[PDB]
Amino acid sequence: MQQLNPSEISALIKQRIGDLDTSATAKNEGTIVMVSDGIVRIHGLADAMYGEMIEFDGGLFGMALNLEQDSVGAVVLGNYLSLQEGQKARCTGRVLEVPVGPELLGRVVDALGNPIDGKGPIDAKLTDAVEKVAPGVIWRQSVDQPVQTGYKSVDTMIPVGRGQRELIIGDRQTGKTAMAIDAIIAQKNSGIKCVYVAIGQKQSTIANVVRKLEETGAMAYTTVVAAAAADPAAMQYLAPYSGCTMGEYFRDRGEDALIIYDDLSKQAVAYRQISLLLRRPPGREAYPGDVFYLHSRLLERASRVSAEYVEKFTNGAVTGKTGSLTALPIIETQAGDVSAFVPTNVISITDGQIFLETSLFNAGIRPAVNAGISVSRVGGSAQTKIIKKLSGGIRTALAQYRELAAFAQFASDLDEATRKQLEHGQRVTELMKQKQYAPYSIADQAVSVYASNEGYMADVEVKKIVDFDAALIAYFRSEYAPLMKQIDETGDYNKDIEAAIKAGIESFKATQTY
Amino acid sequence: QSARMVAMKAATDNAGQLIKDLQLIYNKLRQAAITQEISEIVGGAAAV
Amino acid sequence: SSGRIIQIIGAVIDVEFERTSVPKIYDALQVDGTETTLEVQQQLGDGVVRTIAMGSTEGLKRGLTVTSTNAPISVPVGTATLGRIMDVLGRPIDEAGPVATEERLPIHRQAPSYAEQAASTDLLETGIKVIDLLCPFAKGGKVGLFGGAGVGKTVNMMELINNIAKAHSGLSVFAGVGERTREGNDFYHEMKDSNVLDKVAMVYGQMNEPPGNRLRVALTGLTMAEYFRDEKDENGKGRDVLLFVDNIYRYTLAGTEVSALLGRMPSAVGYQPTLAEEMGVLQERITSTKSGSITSIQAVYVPADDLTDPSPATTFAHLDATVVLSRDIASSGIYPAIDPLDSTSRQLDPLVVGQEHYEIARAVQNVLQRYKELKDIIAILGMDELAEEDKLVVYRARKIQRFFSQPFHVAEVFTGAPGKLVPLKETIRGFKGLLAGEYDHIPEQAFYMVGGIDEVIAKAEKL
Amino acid sequence: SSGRIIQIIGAVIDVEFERTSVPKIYDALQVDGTETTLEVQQQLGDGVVRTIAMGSTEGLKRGLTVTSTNAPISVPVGTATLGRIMDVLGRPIDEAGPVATEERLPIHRQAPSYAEQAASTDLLETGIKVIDLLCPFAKGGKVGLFGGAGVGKTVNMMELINNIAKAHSGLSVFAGVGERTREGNDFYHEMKDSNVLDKVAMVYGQMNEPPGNRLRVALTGLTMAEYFRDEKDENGKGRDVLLFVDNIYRYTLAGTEVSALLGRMPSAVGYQPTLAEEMGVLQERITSTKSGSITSIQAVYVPADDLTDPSPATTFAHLDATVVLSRDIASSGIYPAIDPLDSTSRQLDPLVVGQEHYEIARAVQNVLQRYKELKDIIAILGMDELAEEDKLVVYRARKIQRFFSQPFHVAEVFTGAPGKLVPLKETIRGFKGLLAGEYDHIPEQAFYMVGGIDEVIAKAEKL
Ligand SMILES: Nc1ncnc2c1ncn2[C@@H]1O[C@H](COP(=O)(O)OP(=O)(O)OP(=O)(O)O)[C@@H](O)[C@H]1O
Ligand SMILES: Nc1ncnc2c1ncn2[C@@H]1O[C@H](COP(=O)(O)OP(=O)(O)O)[C@@H](O)[C@H]1O
Ligand SMILES: [Mg+2]
Ligand SMILES: [Mg+2]
Repeated sequence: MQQLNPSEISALIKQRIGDLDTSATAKNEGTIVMVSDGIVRIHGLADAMYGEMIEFDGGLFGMALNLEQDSVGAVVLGNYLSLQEGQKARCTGRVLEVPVGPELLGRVVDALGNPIDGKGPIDAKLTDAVEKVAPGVIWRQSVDQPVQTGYKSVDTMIPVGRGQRELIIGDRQTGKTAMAIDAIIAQKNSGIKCVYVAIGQKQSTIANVVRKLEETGAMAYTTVVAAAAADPAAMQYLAPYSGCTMGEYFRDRGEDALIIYDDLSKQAVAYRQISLLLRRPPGREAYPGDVFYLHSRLLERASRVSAEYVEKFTNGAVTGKTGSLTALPIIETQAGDVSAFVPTNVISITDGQIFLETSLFNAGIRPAVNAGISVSRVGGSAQTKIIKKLSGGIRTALAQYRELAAFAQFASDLDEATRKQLEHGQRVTELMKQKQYAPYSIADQAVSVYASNEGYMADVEVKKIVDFDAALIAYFRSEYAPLMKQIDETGDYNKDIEAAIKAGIESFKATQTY
Repeated sequence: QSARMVAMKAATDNAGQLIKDLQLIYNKLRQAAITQEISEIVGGAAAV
Repeated sequence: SSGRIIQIIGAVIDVEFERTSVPKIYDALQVDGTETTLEVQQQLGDGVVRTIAMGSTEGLKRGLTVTSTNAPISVPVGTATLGRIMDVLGRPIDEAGPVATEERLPIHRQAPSYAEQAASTDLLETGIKVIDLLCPFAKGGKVGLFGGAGVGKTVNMMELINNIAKAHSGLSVFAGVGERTREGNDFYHEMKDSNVLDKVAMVYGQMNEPPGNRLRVALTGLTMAEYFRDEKDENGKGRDVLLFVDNIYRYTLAGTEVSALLGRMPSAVGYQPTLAEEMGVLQERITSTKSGSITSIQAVYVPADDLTDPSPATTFAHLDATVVLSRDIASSGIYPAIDPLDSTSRQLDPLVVGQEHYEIARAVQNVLQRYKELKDIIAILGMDELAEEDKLVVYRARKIQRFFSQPFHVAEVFTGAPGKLVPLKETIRGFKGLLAGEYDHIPEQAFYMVGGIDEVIAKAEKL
Repeated sequence: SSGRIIQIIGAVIDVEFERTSVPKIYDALQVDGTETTLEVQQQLGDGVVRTIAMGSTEGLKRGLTVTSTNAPISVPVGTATLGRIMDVLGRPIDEAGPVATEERLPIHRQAPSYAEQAASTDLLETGIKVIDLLCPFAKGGKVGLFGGAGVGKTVNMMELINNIAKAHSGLSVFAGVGERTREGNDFYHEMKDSNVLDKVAMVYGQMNEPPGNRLRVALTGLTMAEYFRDEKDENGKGRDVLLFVDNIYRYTLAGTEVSALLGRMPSAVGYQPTLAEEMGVLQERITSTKSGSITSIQAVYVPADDLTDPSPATTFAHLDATVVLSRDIASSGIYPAIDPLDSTSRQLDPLVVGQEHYEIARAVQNVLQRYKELKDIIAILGMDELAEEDKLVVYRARKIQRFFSQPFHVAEVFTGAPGKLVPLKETIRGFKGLLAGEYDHIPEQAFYMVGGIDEVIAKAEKL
């Protein structure tokens, strides 16, 4: 038997008894029916769109997503606590448009672009609808333009380039935000754009992050949106799309940009809660199955595109450049159970992933990337010639180390080539740690790993090899500053390069005797 | 020879006690999982 | 205007209202027969809405009349609430007369703005080796005791209150949430033995209370503290605020209790879907701002002793100071039983903690990590069939564990041994000396249930 | 006549109609306002029908006019399709201008009858030593390409299509089934470099199109290939056409998502309850007949690396061969990265491949598993204390693993990118000679990055 509808109020019934005309004033405005938990049911306004913005008698705004036979379910955007039934609402004939433009470098605002810094109203001249489709494959370009993270393994074992898709996943307090902002640190000289999305956290976290950015001065080319935990799940559900819109603004101007997320998992949980309130069918883990589609359709916005699309967007105003934009989603592990539904879905999407291990960070490693499993399907095609060349030796060294590690519990029974592999691999395991807020130049890790391949670490105690490296760096800084200038300038590799490097390596040993 | 036999006997004992541990673990984990999908099913059927 | 009862299920009520008069979502609704009161939660519409009751659900029939106050739950506030014992309604239970002040404040409020947070950068020495070593504190931070049922969540709090209370001077508040009455009364009398009894205020919402009462219990005390922080001293600001949470898990549990009756759906386990947002709302009104400093301690019961439960997981996203207990450590008889590893602190900064502190701590955790790893093989194989350095590290770590074992000033109740307060300097020097191996010739018993390193020397030479 | 929107829920569309005339399932439904289109799912009585939208949801209000077609979707097929990339609607999306032919056919059709099936089984081969040795196929087969985490499988499929194109006009088309875009873009680029478009057409499921679109691109390509093979040319003869799927698992997941919103309970595990029916419909629609051969390759990624969920089992219920890879062996400087121990072909029989080929494969696998069982003693004791017994086996296994190297004609460029495709006769002769130990006196590097025994011997003369 059918049950009650959210349309059976005797007021409405008596109205129908009176008349059967004047349909909701031609559906120009509805009337409040059911109110609970930021979700409101309304009678009328059948003209409105799914995804059409709605005004309210409280002068507020909201988004209905359910067009029933006779009722409509809507969500609040701000605080719904000031509402009561009997009120009305109107369709705006529009969908969310958020201000767009490079007027926010060093500016943080709300999910609706509202000044939270308290530094006056944000100047704005351009807005874009938050929901946008991804461009056409006809408009893409192969990705080979490098990206730097300043990390030993990462910038070597996991190539990152402009426009890719890469996940970092781990448990709490592992360096999730440490790496992301570190990349933001890494852009200080790269001279590109980057934006951060807050996702359902405590404001204090945001404030500290911002303060560290200003300490670095990184919040001078930077914009961040805030979605605190106490915020309505609507904003906490929408904001990332707004951030992607921000980035696409610049990508459509053909500049390099980055967007960074903070555990879209929280966002997914919020969305599941919301969609549940829609009385929509709950699937596995109560999520509606569409969640994969919802995420994916958001994530594919990132890409590197053809210059053709660039000029067609500019109407041919600019053509010498090509649009690209990269991103890093973030997912938390639950006891590292990779088989978990949501992250599993995520993996099916990205160009690669990065794993961290707690038993590494507690071991003093930060970040303690699990190199055993983390990969970059893109490959070194976006890595410089020199680093890509040096990569393979380290790659196979670590491969050997992890391979023979099964019997590493006792090095007393093996042959001696095994001991040599053991020592070399453990030394390569060394030189991998890295302090936070330290933007390692490509020259830095390059010479470090080269000396590693040259046995120049195979002759010094592993306990001190960190100091070895730091010295090596500073030594070179004093002497070979033009050399590293050239190194971080070019990214290529030559033989005079190697000779001077090796000569420089000899000099440090001769000059200082590590 | 004697001490090797003793040590290997001890290894056997350790393996046996762990074996008991693993049967109990498997039983509880299987129960919990089964109950879990049952919960999912009963939640789903309530929809339509 | 007034309403009438139309259905009764469990502890949730629904009422009919005149089309003219539909009270806002949060209002007090007086039972026109009894003292029982109601809060609105859902606008069920068509002149009918849903509510819960505070107090007994009995003596209640359908059609009975209820008024509205046209005012949400706004409770008495001010220093005239100190040294008193209130209900969930903020009304005296100590029978020390009605409260004096007339100021009221609604229990509900939005969170403070981003432009108002504060940099809690003030440390604290407590006297417990594991805590002051591993978890440096920020005066104004959130301190949660992750622990199971019977791990010592209450004890760890009582001793801290002792130490914290005696080391502090100023405001403080306590709010019993869904706990054993006996322990609460005992604490009250103990406080009465002290004199900051005056300095503090009591309110108990206990497990016996109906879940409707059990839900909006924290709101009272948290609002109290928020006021007192915003209550500025003349020619000054608010004072240092001592806050103490007692199993917010109870509040979560009540939210679970009510959700199904609320017409709500069942989370992935059965919780209310809204649990995350309500927890965040709760937490966000808890912060030291530009105005005043608020120091909060959280009792964190852990259901079935599981971390992967949704609620603890969400909880970590809220706690700068994380302290976790274990059952196996208590199974070893070590009191306290805090795990070194997972309990962490964002105050653990070399630019903050001092270099030696940082590095000593890191080395300690490293040693423990290897020991835990090798536990498997040493269970399988003979301890003797191992590398000598391995065995050395094993003994080192075991003596470390023992050196953590400390008597507490209130713990002598179940033991008799006098509790200790160990200055951090002694801790650091002793742990460094152990890590130096200055004591590898020393029996491990010499470190059990002790305080400082000199106590270890005395015990060993005694032994 | 025409219908009007009555309910919109996510991807679920509901439209009223006159009971005099109601469109039947799978027929096309033209939105009268936009070019978005719909198909029929469930006839809900009284002119009511539940439907799904082929294109974006935006722009659609209830009571909006929509026209019917009284016919399913007929998309164009023919020689004009080559080098054309078009939507699921068969409309050019590659900016290659309008299509040329009008030969369009309804997507949905029946299952092939038992009698009309091809009654034999002819060997399908690649020319690649590792594959044909370990996973030979039958003309009309279906092979799963598992995982992919060390190098691009796309390189391998491009190698295969090189084999096919340089081999015959037996056509072949890949369909983007949940493809991440960069694959398709770059792929296309090397395709037009090879200029193979004159043998392929293209469609993308882009994870962004409505789930129905990404669900029915499979049927789209299926029908296209069905005709093209069944298009008998100049001989009353059809070609041998191969199709490629980005991931059937994407199709499965899409259907799983869509099933629930139809008011249908999910599978026991939560998948679509109708996975088997539609899946097998696809499979039997993938079959060689007396009119040419239908074969397909399907790049499958096992979810969570568990083979116990229904989807991989269903694949096995159709997987003619299973090809798995390893990142480690790819890192071993090995082009194929093929699992020689856990990748199998059902057609691996001393009859279908001949007894000698079968037994040579047996011998190779025995040498390899003997080596792996040796690895423990190799690591523990070393290489010396083990006598020369099985040491020749170790040499054979290593030189076989290196012998596995085929320089790919597209291989990331290390050996000039040549196509080896050495005849199986030479391959088996060389492999059996190696198993015998004839060249057990020749370093494994002689077998590395080389094909035939001529290549191995010339390399040995070089090194
Ligand atoms: N390279 C590093 N060296 C030392 N400490 C580091 C390094 N990288 C990150 N950290 C520390 O890790 C600590 C915790 O990680 P962080 O707060 O930066 O982000 P997270 O991994 O997302 O964890 P959460 O948000 O749950 O607190 C930080 O206080 C930071 O100082
Ligand atoms: N500091 C301590 N040292 C040793 N034993 C203790 C200590 N504290 C408590 N115990 C014992 O452990 C029991 C549990 O302590 P309690 O804090 O009350 O647990 P719960 O988390 O359930 O509230 C106490 O009743 C006491 O008997
Ligand atoms: Mg973080
Ligand atoms: Mg307790």
